[PDB]
Amino acid sequence: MTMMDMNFKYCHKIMKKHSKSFSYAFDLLPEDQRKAVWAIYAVCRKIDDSIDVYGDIQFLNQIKEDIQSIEKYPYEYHHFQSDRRIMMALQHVAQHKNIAFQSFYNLIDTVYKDQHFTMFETDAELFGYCYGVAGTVGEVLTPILSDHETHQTYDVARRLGESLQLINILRDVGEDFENERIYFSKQRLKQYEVDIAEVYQNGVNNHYIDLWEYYAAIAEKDFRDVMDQIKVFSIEAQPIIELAARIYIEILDEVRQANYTLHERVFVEKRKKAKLFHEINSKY
Ligand SMILES: O=P(O)(O)[C@@H](CCCc1cccc(Oc2ccccc2Cc2ccccc2)c1)S(=O)(=O)O
Ligand SMILES: [Mg+2]
Repeated sequence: MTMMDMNFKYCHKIMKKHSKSFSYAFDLLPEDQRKAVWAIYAVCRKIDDSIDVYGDIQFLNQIKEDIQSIEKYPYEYHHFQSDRRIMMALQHVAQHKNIAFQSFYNLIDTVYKDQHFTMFETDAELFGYCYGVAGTVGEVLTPILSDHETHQTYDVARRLGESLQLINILRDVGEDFENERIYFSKQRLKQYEVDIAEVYQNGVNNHYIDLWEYYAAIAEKDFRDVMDQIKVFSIEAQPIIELAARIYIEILDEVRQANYTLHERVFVEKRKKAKLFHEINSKY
């Protein structure tokens, strides 16, 4: 094992620990591709979690400055300020692939802003946030997942990221509420006559179910559009992306089966992930 191998193994550890779904699917990529995906995942995870290290922006600004140094001087040796293992891996990736650095900056900007979180007035703001935290990641992954990137490749990867984030939101209503976060828009909450606090206390009702399903239908339509355009991705990535998306969308059914509970995090068991791999692997 080389030093650079050690860096990518650490990135792999982070991904496996935090997302059983995405690790399960993306670990099926060819070696060079899955290592790049691990490095991208680990950078994004570190960004996502940066505020709680100290309680402020300091680690986030370090990550940002590390990414900036890679962008400006990808073939120079850097003394990284944040997580060296991850940044060395990211830099290695940057040497071989055309990374959308502004997408990392858009994600960092979204994390900074989230410090002053106020509820989304409209769905447009909710979808802007989905772009910021997940559509951005889709854009970063695009050159890894395709041979010849076009605007469509980015569009589809963006829509995928946004669909996956909306599913995450739909899974985590209760937990987010405990953490003083509600992601459904004020406009829709008012239209559907839903008070998340009231529902967390008293259980589901038809108004809440209708609202949850309104958003679930959006995620499902997004998912279908991505599947319909899956051929933007390289032949090797196509089944992996399909698997990842299918495993993640199965979470919607898990929520329904658990009666839309606000009090546990539902999950797709490993054996069911394998069932989906079989179905997809057979298709290809
Ligand atoms: O904002 P937090 O912190 O609440 C939240 C942070 C997570 C935000 C998010 C949600 C969903 C999907 C995302 O990225 C993708 C976009 C397009 C395609 C694939 C992927 C998955 C992927 C990422 C990298 C490498 C491989 C796979 C990102 S959380 O902690 O994970 O829930
Ligand atoms: Mg969540």
